[PDB]
Amino acid sequence: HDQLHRYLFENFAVRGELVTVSETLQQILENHDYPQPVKNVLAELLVATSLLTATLKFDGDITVQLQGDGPMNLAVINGNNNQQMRGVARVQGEIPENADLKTLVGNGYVVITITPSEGERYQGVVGLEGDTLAACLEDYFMRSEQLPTRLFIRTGDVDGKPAAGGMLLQVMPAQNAQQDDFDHLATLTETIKTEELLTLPANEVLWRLYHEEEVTVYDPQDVEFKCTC
Amino acid sequence: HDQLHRYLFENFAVRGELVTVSETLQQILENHDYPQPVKNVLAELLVATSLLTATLKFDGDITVQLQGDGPMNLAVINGNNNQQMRGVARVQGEIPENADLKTLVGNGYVVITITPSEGERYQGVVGLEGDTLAACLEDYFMRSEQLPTRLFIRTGDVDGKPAAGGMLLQVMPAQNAQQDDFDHLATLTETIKTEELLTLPANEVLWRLYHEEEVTVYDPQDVEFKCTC
Ligand SMILES: [Zn+2]
Ligand SMILES: [Zn+2]
Repeated sequence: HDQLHRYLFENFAVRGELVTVSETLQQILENHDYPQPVKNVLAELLVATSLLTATLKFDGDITVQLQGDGPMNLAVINGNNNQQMRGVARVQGEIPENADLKTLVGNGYVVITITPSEGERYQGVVGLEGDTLAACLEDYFMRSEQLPTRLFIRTGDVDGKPAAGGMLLQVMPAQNAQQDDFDHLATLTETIKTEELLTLPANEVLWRLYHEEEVTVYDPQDVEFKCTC
Repeated sequence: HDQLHRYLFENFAVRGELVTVSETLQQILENHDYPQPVKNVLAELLVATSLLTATLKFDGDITVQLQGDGPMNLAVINGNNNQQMRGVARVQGEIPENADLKTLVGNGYVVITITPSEGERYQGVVGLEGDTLAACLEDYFMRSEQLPTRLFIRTGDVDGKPAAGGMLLQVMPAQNAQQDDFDHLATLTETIKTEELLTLPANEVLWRLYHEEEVTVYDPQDVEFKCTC
């Protein structure tokens, strides 16, 4: 059906997504004569990328790429915020029949590149260590994103043709947070002078800036030098 | 004073942090004979890293590094979740008197490496394009983190000695979100069978999994192939 559905669990403050991408998948695999395991990896990257593309806050494109020292040294899917997808895989050898994700890629990484329509490019990387792509990607999110995130990816055949789908769950940012408010806190915070920040006690810096707002302060943490003597 | 303070704006659901890091800064600059602009860059990276280290959800360390083709080809600060900091800068030439961030580093990048005590390493990168480090880092966050984030960094001298400080604002993850709940949604979501996901209509997949929860569904998005014919 090739559609991605967005939904919100009102009571848990968690968003979810579901995508089945299979007419798109066929156009991506079409006339490349990819062996089977390669076909599956791409079907999986396709779902992953489509699910991530939907979480984008700004217009731009995202690429989720696998590269390594294995028979399949490259697999990539690139998608934009309009859900237009494309990709390829490069093979250079020994693809065993029941290739593993680790077997296909070998020693490698999962590289995610986010290019905003406006601004500049960002790229993030984690070693490929999970057994599954969904698992590798959750490793990436766990280290790079505060909001807990889960990915579920399925692939198989339907009507003898390739088909795949997947779902995502991500904690939402607090309801309370208004955009104009956050911006106000920031503008306010920027009125801090170097001298005030560097010479006055912490509490005073805080009431001088935020006495109008309700603020809970926690126990401070000593910052110290990491010695080698 | 070398302490980092955490606080929460109860009504806006935004967390904030404030750090002054100046006895630590002296131990980092001590006996390296760094020119002035280099001293400042490191004071700035020190505050940035200390502010980020506090946002860590798990134990581990974080490094914020600048590398480029300028007189100061390398500057790094590494900190752990216990706020122990360390670092260096490598100079290889022409540091003009009033060196720019762009002047010092030249053409380069901001590289952030997050190494969990347990798991594996993650690294993210953006080109160095902002005029200030705080600005470069906000570029990084804008592309890699859903939760809006702002950084304020100040450096100067106090008692003739080097001193620096900074503050952070970050939207919090929704209050509603319980950990055990998110986990329940996930376990539930994982009971989806490939065949159900790939053969059944989207709505049915959703009520079969989530009929007990209150769920708002939004208009689907067509996923399509990006053509070149
Ligand atoms: Zn020492
Ligand atoms: Zn075409």
